[PDB]
Amino acid sequence: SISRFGVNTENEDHLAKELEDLNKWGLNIFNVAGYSHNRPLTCIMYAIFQERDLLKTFRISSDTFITYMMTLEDHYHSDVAYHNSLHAADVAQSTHVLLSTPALDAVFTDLEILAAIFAAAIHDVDHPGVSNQFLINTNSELALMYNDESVLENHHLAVGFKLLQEEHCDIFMNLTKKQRQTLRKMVIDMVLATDMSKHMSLLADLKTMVETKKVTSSGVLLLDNYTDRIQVLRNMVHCADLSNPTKSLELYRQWTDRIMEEFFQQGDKERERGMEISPMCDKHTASVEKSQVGFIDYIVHPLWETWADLVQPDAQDILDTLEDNRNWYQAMIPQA
Ligand SMILES: CCn1ncc2c(NC3CCOCC3)c(-c3nc(CC(=O)N4CCCC4)c(Cc4ccccc4)o3)cnc21
Ligand SMILES: [As]
Ligand SMILES: [As]
Ligand SMILES: [As]
Ligand SMILES: [Mg+2]
Ligand SMILES: [Zn+2]
Repeated sequence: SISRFGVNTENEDHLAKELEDLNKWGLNIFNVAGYSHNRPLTCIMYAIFQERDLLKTFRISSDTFITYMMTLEDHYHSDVAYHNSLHAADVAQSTHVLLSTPALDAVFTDLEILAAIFAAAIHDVDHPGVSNQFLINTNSELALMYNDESVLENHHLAVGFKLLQEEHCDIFMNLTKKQRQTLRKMVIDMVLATDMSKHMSLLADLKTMVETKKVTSSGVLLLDNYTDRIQVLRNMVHCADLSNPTKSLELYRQWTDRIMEEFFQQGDKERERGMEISPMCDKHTASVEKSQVGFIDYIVHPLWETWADLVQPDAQDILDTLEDNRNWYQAMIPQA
């Protein structure tokens, strides 16, 4: 059991202290990064897998796990403001919390739980800090590889799975062939669903499933076939990716600042290229505060409201936090 990645003895204690909140929505991943010598994804993933006895269940060597995770973390760009390993850490930890919501208790197999957390870990790996549309419009190598379709998301999967090809890093070595086959299918499905161009349709289908839901007597959702299970899993990882506004205001505000740095930097590159400036990426005109109000009203609230419906009453405190945070950014807009 590794307990630090740095030279600071005070950090072993501070890290173990922060990790007492592993199973909680209120964990502070920024502090985890500070106390792990900037290894939030390696350390959180290590903590999650031990908490769930996944290294034991799936006969994954601690040594191989750490080596794979360090290397995956190293393929996130630390010079990208938002889509770096802290984001991946956050989404994996958020997914670990959502998997334990009481409504889904006993629903998922171990393989499925494993797929979901691994999918969260890999889901933005090697992100270059610009959008699919910027890659397509600049005729980039990635858009030429992937034929303009879910360019980044296909890339994130490719990198994640390609890193398992070296024996020293193959954390899934002791799964069976069929297990590996099913996990791959599941992870591909979940990561491709994080493409925002698919959100409107994913929400429609999720609403449509909330409508016909069958909460069994003991309070647990009945999700009887693979199709229903993978559909909840894809929406869970999506919610987790879109969870920043549902966290304490102190955390949300730092997340907002990072995504706007990244977005504004894309705006600048576009200007440098004489391209049309994407309006939300334009630092000279766009309002951070309106963008968040807009993003919640149009995208985050409708999704979480629908998730809450599904897991009722598990998600009520998230919903209220969101509404508070929304109200907080509105009140920062100087006009009406
Ligand atoms: C800080 C809160 N937060 N977290 C994510 C996010 C966000 N976009 C993410 C982009 C990657 O995939 C998941 C969503 C945006 C955001 N994205 C867009 C456009 C979009 O969806 N893109 C761009 C590139 C990737 C997909 C906006 C602009 C916007 C649209 C509609 C209503 C209000 C604002 O804001 C704002 N706050 C975020
Ligand atoms: As750790
Ligand atoms: As390796
Ligand atoms: As933009
Ligand atoms: Mg992504
Ligand atoms: Zn993401």
